[PDB]
Amino acid sequence: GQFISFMQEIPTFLQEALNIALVAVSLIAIIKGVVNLYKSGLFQFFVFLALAGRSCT
Amino acid sequence: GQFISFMQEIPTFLQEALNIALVAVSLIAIIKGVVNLYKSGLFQFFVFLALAGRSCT
Amino acid sequence: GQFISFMQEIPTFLQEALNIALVAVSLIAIIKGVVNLYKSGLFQFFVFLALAGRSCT
Amino acid sequence: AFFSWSLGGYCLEEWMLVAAKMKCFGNTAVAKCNLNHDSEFCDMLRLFDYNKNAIKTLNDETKKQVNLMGQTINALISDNLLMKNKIRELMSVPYCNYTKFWYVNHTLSGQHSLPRCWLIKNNSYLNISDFRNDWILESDFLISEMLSKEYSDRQGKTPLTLVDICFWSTVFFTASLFLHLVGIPTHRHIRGEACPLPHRLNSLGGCRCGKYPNLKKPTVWRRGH
Amino acid sequence: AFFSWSLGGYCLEEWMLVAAKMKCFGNTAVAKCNLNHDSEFCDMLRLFDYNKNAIKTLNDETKKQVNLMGQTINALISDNLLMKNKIRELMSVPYCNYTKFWYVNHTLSGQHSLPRCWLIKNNSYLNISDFRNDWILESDFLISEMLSKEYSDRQGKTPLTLVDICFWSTVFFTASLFLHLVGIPTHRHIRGEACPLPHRLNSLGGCRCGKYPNLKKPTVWRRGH
Amino acid sequence: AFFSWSLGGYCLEEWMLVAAKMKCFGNTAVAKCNLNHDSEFCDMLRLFDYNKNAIKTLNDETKKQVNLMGQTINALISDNLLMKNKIRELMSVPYCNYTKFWYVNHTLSGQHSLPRCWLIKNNSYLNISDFRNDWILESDFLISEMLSKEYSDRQGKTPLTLVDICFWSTVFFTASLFLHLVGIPTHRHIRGEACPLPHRLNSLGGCRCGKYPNLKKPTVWRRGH
Amino acid sequence: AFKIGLHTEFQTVSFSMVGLFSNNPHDLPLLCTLNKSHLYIKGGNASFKISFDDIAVLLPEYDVIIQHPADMSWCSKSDDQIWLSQWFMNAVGHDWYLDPPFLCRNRTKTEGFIFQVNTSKTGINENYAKKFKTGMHHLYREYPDSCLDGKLCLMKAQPTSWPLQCPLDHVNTLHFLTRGKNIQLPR
Amino acid sequence: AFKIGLHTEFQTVSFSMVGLFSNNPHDLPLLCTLNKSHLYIKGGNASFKISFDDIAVLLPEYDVIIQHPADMSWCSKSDDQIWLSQWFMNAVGHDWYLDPPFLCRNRTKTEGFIFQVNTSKTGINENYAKKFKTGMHHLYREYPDSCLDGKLCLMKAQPTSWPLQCPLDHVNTLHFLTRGKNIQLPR
Amino acid sequence: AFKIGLHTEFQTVSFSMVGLFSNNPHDLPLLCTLNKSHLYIKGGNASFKISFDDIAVLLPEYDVIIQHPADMSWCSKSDDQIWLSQWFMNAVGHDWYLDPPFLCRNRTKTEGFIFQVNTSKTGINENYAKKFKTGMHHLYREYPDSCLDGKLCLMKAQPTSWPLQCPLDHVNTLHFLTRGKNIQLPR
Ligand SMILES: *[C@@H]1O[C@H](CO)[C@@H](O[C@@H]2O[C@H](CO)[C@@H](O[C@@H]3O[C@H](CO)[C@@H](O)[C@H](O)[C@@H]3O)[C@H](O)[C@H]2NC(C)=O)[C@H](O)[C@H]1NC(C)=O
Ligand SMILES: *[C@@H]1O[C@H](CO)[C@@H](O[C@@H]2O[C@H](CO)[C@@H](O[C@@H]3O[C@H](CO)[C@@H](O)[C@H](O)[C@@H]3O)[C@H](O)[C@H]2NC(C)=O)[C@H](O)[C@H]1NC(C)=O
Ligand SMILES: *[C@@H]1O[C@H](CO)[C@@H](O[C@@H]2O[C@H](CO)[C@@H](O[C@@H]3O[C@H](CO)[C@@H](O)[C@H](O)[C@@H]3O)[C@H](O)[C@H]2NC(C)=O)[C@H](O)[C@H]1NC(C)=O
Ligand SMILES: *[C@@H]1O[C@H](CO)[C@@H](O[C@@H]2O[C@H](CO)[C@@H](O[C@@H]3O[C@H](CO)[C@@H](O)[C@H](O)[C@@H]3O)[C@H](O)[C@H]2NC(C)=O)[C@H](O)[C@H]1NC(C)=O
Ligand SMILES: *[C@@H]1O[C@H](CO)[C@@H](O[C@@H]2O[C@H](CO)[C@@H](O[C@@H]3O[C@H](CO)[C@@H](O)[C@H](O)[C@@H]3O)[C@H](O)[C@H]2NC(C)=O)[C@H](O)[C@H]1NC(C)=O
Ligand SMILES: *[C@@H]1O[C@H](CO)[C@@H](O[C@@H]2O[C@H](CO)[C@@H](O[C@@H]3O[C@H](CO)[C@@H](O)[C@H](O)[C@@H]3O)[C@H](O)[C@H]2NC(C)=O)[C@H](O)[C@H]1NC(C)=O
Ligand SMILES: *C(=O)CCCCCCCCCCCCC
Ligand SMILES: *C(=O)CCCCCCCCCCCCC
Ligand SMILES: *C(=O)CCCCCCCCCCCCC
Ligand SMILES: *[C@@H]1O[C@H](CO)[C@@H](O)[C@H](O)[C@H]1NC(C)=O
Ligand SMILES: *[C@@H]1O[C@H](CO)[C@@H](O)[C@H](O)[C@H]1NC(C)=O
Ligand SMILES: *[C@@H]1O[C@H](CO)[C@@H](O)[C@H](O)[C@H]1NC(C)=O
Ligand SMILES: *[C@@H]1O[C@H](CO)[C@@H](O)[C@H](O)[C@H]1NC(C)=O
Ligand SMILES: *[C@@H]1O[C@H](CO)[C@@H](O)[C@H](O)[C@H]1NC(C)=O
Ligand SMILES: *[C@@H]1O[C@H](CO)[C@@H](O)[C@H](O)[C@H]1NC(C)=O
Ligand SMILES: *[C@@H]1O[C@H](CO)[C@@H](O)[C@H](O)[C@H]1NC(C)=O
Ligand SMILES: *[C@@H]1O[C@H](CO)[C@@H](O)[C@H](O)[C@H]1NC(C)=O
Ligand SMILES: *[C@@H]1O[C@H](CO)[C@@H](O)[C@H](O)[C@H]1NC(C)=O
Ligand SMILES: *[C@@H]1O[C@H](CO)[C@@H](O)[C@H](O)[C@H]1NC(C)=O
Ligand SMILES: *[C@@H]1O[C@H](CO)[C@@H](O)[C@H](O)[C@H]1NC(C)=O
Ligand SMILES: *[C@@H]1O[C@H](CO)[C@@H](O)[C@H](O)[C@H]1NC(C)=O
Ligand SMILES: *[C@@H]1O[C@H](CO)[C@@H](O)[C@H](O)[C@H]1NC(C)=O
Ligand SMILES: *[C@@H]1O[C@H](CO)[C@@H](O)[C@H](O)[C@H]1NC(C)=O
Ligand SMILES: *[C@@H]1O[C@H](CO)[C@@H](O)[C@H](O)[C@H]1NC(C)=O
Repeated sequence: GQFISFMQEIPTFLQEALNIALVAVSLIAIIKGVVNLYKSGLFQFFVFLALAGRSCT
Repeated sequence: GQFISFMQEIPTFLQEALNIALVAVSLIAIIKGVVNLYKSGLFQFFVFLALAGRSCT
Repeated sequence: GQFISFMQEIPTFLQEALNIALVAVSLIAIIKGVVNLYKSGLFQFFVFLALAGRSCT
Repeated sequence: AFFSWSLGGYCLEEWMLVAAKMKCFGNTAVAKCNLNHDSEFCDMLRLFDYNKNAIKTLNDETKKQVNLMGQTINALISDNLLMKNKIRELMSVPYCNYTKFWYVNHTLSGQHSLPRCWLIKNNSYLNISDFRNDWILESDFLISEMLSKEYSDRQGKTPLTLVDICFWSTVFFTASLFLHLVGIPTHRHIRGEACPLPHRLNSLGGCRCGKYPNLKKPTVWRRGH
Repeated sequence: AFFSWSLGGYCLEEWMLVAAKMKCFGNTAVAKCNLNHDSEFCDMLRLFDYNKNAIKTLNDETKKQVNLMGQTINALISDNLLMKNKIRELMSVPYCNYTKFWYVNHTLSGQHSLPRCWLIKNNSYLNISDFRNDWILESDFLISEMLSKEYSDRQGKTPLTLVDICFWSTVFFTASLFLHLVGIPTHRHIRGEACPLPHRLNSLGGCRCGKYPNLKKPTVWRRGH
Repeated sequence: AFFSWSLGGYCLEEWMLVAAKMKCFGNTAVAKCNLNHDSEFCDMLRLFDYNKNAIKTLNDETKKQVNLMGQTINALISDNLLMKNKIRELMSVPYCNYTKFWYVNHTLSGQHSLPRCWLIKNNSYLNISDFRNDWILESDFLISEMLSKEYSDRQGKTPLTLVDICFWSTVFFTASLFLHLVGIPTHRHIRGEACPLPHRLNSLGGCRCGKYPNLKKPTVWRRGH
Repeated sequence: AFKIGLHTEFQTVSFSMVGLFSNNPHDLPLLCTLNKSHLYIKGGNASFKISFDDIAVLLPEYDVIIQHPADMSWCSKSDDQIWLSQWFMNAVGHDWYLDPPFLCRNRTKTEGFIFQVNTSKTGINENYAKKFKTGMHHLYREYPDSCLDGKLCLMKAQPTSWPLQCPLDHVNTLHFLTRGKNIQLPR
Repeated sequence: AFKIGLHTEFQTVSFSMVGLFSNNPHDLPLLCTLNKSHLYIKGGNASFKISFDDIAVLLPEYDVIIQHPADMSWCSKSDDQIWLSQWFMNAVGHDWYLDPPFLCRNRTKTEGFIFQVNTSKTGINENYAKKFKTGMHHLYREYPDSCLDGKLCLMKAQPTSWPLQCPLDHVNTLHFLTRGKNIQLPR
Repeated sequence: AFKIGLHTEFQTVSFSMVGLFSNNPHDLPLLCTLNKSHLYIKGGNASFKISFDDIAVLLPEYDVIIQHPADMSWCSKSDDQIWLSQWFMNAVGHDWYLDPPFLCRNRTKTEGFIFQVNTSKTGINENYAKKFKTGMHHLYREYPDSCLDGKLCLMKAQPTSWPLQCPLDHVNTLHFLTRGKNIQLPR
């Protein structure tokens, strides 16, 4: 439950430049990772498997 | 010789989820790195240099 | 000013293999990053914007 | 036995506290004076522990009619601290008389500081305007102590060798990533011609199978076809 | 009050030092004996603090004509340490008499070690050739202490959870990087034919729109067109 | 001199141990009571050190016929601890009499805990069924102490600034890796036409060299040719 | 008890002296101050009241001049009272064979128990006045001194009942037990 | 010595008392218990045996009633024995000029050395019996008490040879040296 | 003060004793050694010089044989000198009613103040010579002993003015204040 404690204590920990830097880096990395996964096409393969045999569009 | 001590004490350290997670990540990274090196072709260049002048197959 | 202190105390800290390994890794990473940025072409886009409307060469 | 605890912990009941209730202190907080000889709170705590164990022994009915000596009391209370307090009193500077203690509390996780002695002067209690400079320092030290305690708690479980191996594996993975990203030329192509593979040309522009004559034709390293 | 400092710090003036000047010690260095009962330097420091506070009380003119007792002095000096030193003297081994102290200094940041006692023997001072084995150890310990102090100073500010989240985000980013780098086949191509998209072929080689008949033609997974 | 060691170490010979042999303790283990005044083992160790140095001084033949006082012995043994033990005995609770000590041993690296006192009761020795709850705690603390000691040993050598620089260099390298992986469009292509390079078109669809007229033709950003 | 900073609170703890002083199985000495002249000491079954004023009640030409602790046995009928008297005098720091004596009444009278000490602040006795002074300064944790540089300052001690209002001080008990040795407290 | 957990072993260490007690260049006091009545003390060259029983061997109307330590000089012919006797009596915690005396034999007899203490458990002496009791309770680390509430409990001390079987206790030596002061041990 | 290693320097600190010894508001005892025979003690307003040699100046058949501290009052005219004498004798560790006495001059003479102790190194007194010896060994931090196994070693103490050259030792002051108790230092 350390995540819950951190979400409770965000205002106190936000006062440090290192803290905001690290959290910004993590958020940017997570969203870029989502972008790269999308640009991969593994999800496209899963959709293709889930679509095979339903419609030819 | 810390590596030897770790290889001796694997059974005690295996009882932690963080430990198994880290070792699994390291092993996966090492084998994927081998795969990527193979897919590079630097080894192919070394083989080409070691083959130049022997046979034209 | 920890950077200045480190640049002052380089000769004492150079005596450790881990230290030279880490600094070599960092320098190699920085120069390779410069190389990769060059090979990207974002700087090429900036040059293109700074050149648009001056000459058609 | 007595107060030599080697580590939800120590609690005190009604006949000890003036509020006539029961309060419990965390084991981490209590352990901070298992070796300290300069804390008024823990001397009084040892006195109360001796009282409780005397009660227990009377209940056990040992019946050893042993008269108490002053030496036992002198071996529980830091006489140096008492002399220091009396010296302070004679010099007209603030001191305390083992009655009231205060601490900074951390409500989120129940962590608290070790109580200090609320100093007196001229038969009065030092108040907020003079005691201000201590609560802020105590609270900052409390937060720092909590963070360091959690860091050490996770520290004492994971081998450093595993961390180092993981880091080096990561750097190797990244180097291989870039190395695959750029790619390396594999063979030679004659300038203006197509791919001569599988016939691998030499530095002279020809092949040893006879298909490509040694005409000193220009050759350029290429990766793809 | 007296020497129980809970943390540019303590300074001593002319009438304390033989050099007739003023020297200041860092708070980190001074705090190292707020609980130590085995350091000759800090016993003498407590004596000098008592002298200074007596001066201050006389200036305040409390006029309490209280005769001094030997008990107050015995409650400031570690009598155990004095007895140990006298035992050493009777046994003809080196000892010190609270006059001269030495320390290793760090000029770059002003950090210094806690002074030790320059031991004597036969009414002389132990010299460099016998005292060598201590300065090197003291200096190494000083550098190690400085590095550890800085590490703990940054340690007590940043939550470990944030570090762990950053590390896991980085490893996820790298895995996604490679995963995009290689790329995965998306659809099927009949061997020898062009791209049948958007008509998505089945495993049988045909399409359910009727454009591609079910002729059991060979199919290979491909990513690009 | 005497027992104030500032850090394969201290060893004891036949006439000290009941087993009539010689045992050596690690310096890290021994150093744990250079300031502790609450350990029966180290008081007896100081007594034995005084005996050994008396032997050495007699061998030196100082011939100082100085009669021993009880004060010297009282300045070596923690009289507070002795009074506590006697209080325990009078109260019919377990205690120890400085004869038998036990410790948890780590065979792989030779690391051991500091010996404790095997408590007695009713002229007998407390046995395994009552002493169980301590060995497990001692062993866990031993392993944690070893891990923390190694972590601090590597901690006190490497500057944190270097670690931070390495981490930031790694994150920059990864960002550049992705940034090269995707790639950015470089110039403009007229919809349906070929690559107009090196003639760099404007936003209007033409070129300022006159080759491409300003016909407001559609333009799309492209990277490759 | 006011909230301090954020997520951190301020709370104090105070201990009760009645339980400690009424729960310890062995008896303990009690020292008390009432108003500014009524000083009280209690040990075992002897409860003495001490006052300082300018009245002479014993004279060397009429009663016992106590010079040695052996001679103390002629002042009381109870061993507990004699033990408490010697206890207090040695706690104060009186040297029997080096300082001027004090006066006591002999047991063969139906009057009671009274003992008087001269602590005047003039003449030779001035010096003694210092010593004794400091003594009391190290026991009661305070000293409501009730005699100035006037001609006489005579201290009288007399046994009375224990008032049921005295503050239950304990620093005085600690100092009492700390100073003197070879003392066993009964039940 | 059983293996505990994994890779960790259990081992104990025990020290030998004979080397310490026979190696220290200065002499040290010895206190011993034998069976349940033979208590032994030894210091310098004086070896005393102490027993508790119901036999009267000295009477106040026949021998010396020791009241002051100066009067102690008439009981022995050796300074070491006198020093040890005073040492033990002050370690036990006897107040010479405040408690009932004890009896000793005068040197001008060819009998020997004997001294007797009354520690009966009745009458007035009951109280004294407490004090002395606690004394011995703080030295021998144990107390095989050998006299109940019976009419008399007389303690006798007499010098005998040192038996070569006594356990070499040392907690008693520590307490002996701790309690009394201004004591120099010879060689 | 030589540079050690790199970036680290060697520096020492030494404290001045004159300020401490001349600044403390209360008076403190002083002990000094001059040449190898002139031992000096000073307390309050009494400044005594101690020497050891082979001259007899007092005889038991001519002056006072001090046996008890009460009898000490016949040797001086000043309370400070008597207090310092008793202070020193109890610091050395002399048992008044157990060891051979020492000799002093009675006040009713216009000569002065002198007191003599026998610490010869032969006969019975040999043993006493040990005790006293150790005493001085624990106060002066040194001992320039000035009497060998010769027939007599008599110590004489006489009050003189304080020389203005004595080293301002303080370990001796610490040991002096540590050993004895119930001592109040005046201003
Ligand atoms: C020294 O410790 C004593 C206890 O030994 C403390 O005494 C306490 O003094 C305070 C002063 O305000 C008392 O508070 C008030 O007292 C009365 C009676 O209860 C009443 O006005 C209020 O209800 C309130 O409680 C407190 O009761 C009293 N406690 C005891 C047990 O005597 C004292 O605080 C310490 N010394 C000084 C100078 O503060
Ligand atoms: C014990 O502490 C005393 C102080 O109580 C120290 O005394 C010091 O001894 C040194 C010895 O060299 C003296 O240094 C020299 O002394 C004279 C007079 O000043 C002169 O030749 C030089 O100018 C130089 O200072 C020093 O002055 C002296 N200080 C005092 C205050 O007496 C002593 O060092 C310690 N004991 C031993 C055995 O070293
Ligand atoms: C207090 O410390 C003493 C030493 O001063 C310890 O005495 C030891 O007691 C044990 C009890 O079992 C003895 O073990 C056995 O004793 C005899 C004689 O050796 C024999 O049956 C066995 O060979 C075995 O050793 C041990 O010898 C004895 N040691 C000494 C030096 O007396 C004692 O353990 C401690 N007190 C208690 C109550 O345990
Ligand atoms: C308790 O101690 C006080 C201390 O002052 C005694 O009072 C003092 O008694 C002496 C007796 O000799 C008085 O001395 C005489 O005073 C006058 C001159 O002042 C004159 O009559 C004589 O020449 C002689 O010096 C002294 O004055 C007096 N102090 C005061 C301030 O009056 C008191 O007697 C003692 N009480 C008992 C019962 O011992
Ligand atoms: C050693 O101490 C004991 C303590 O009991 C002495 O025994 C007690 O001696 C007294 C002498 O007065 C006895 O008192 C008398 O007892 C009866 C009535 O009980 C009667 O004869 C008298 O009225 C008087 O009260 C007392 O009873 C006796 N205790 C016992 C339990 O019999 C003993 O004499 C002391 N020994 C020496 C040598 O001093
Ligand atoms: C100070 O103490 C010394 C300690 O030696 C005293 O000197 C000793 O005095 C005694 C007196 O009885 C001498 O004993 C006699 O000696 C000879 C044989 O040696 C003979 O005359 C007698 O048979 C008797 O034993 C003893 O010899 C002498 N010591 C020396 C070394 O000569 C000294 O008298 C004491 N001074 C004072 C003032 O008490
Ligand atoms: C109490 O035990 C709560 C523990 C919280 C663990 C934090 C998990 C963080 C997961 C981040 C994954 C990165 C994004 C895919
Ligand atoms: C004792 O000194 C042994 C030290 C062991 C060092 C560990 C080396 C780990 C190497 C991992 C490299 C990553 C894979 C290429
Ligand atoms: C004193 O405060 C100096 C602090 C120095 C900070 C170090 C900054 C290092 C920057 C490295 C960036 C990586 C290369 C783009
Ligand atoms: C701190 O405050 C909390 C608030 O809920 C309380 O429950 C807790 O007991 C306090 N901690 C103490 C008194 O140690
Ligand atoms: C103490 O308080 C009282 C009132 O209770 C006041 O008269 C006096 O001046 C104060 N003294 C000091 C020293 O503060
Ligand atoms: C302390 O000072 C504050 C200032 O706000 C005041 O409110 C408070 O009453 C004072 N305390 C006492 C006990 O006078
Ligand atoms: C260490 O040396 C420096 C050199 O500049 C000096 O300024 C500093 O005061 C010294 N530190 C001390 C004495 O603590
Ligand atoms: C001490 O030094 C002196 C000279 O000052 C010398 O004669 C003597 O031998 C030395 N003694 C020792 C024990 O070193
Ligand atoms: C200590 O030894 C060194 C060796 O170089 C010497 O120079 C120095 O003078 C010696 N010190 C003394 C005080 O003799
Ligand atoms: C721990 O056990 C090992 C086993 O080989 C032994 O060699 C070592 O001495 C022991 N450690 C001690 C006694 O400190
Ligand atoms: C002690 O052990 C004995 C047997 O040696 C037994 O009779 C007795 O009851 C025991 N006493 C206690 C208090 O355990
Ligand atoms: C302690 O208890 C265990 C239980 O297994 C038993 O084997 C052992 O003998 C007991 N020890 C003694 C000394 O009785
Ligand atoms: C002492 O004060 C109490 C409490 O107010 C009172 O009852 C008593 O009469 C006072 N004593 C005197 C002598 O005034
Ligand atoms: C009065 O006291 C003296 C001194 O102790 C004493 O000797 C005397 O007997 C007492 N008076 C009577 C009448 O007993
Ligand atoms: C005391 O016990 C020992 C050892 O068994 C024995 O020799 C001796 O006779 C016993 N003493 C008595 C009086 O029974
Ligand atoms: C018997 O002892 C007394 C008391 O000390 C003593 O005076 C007397 O001289 C001794 N008897 C003989 C015959 O000497
Ligand atoms: C003691 O030494 C001092 C200093 O040199 C000198 O003045 C004095 O005369 C010496 N005393 C004797 C008796 O020689
Ligand atoms: C000499 O001293 C004695 C012993 O104290 C004393 O009684 C006597 O009075 C003194 N001499 C004179 C003449 O006073």
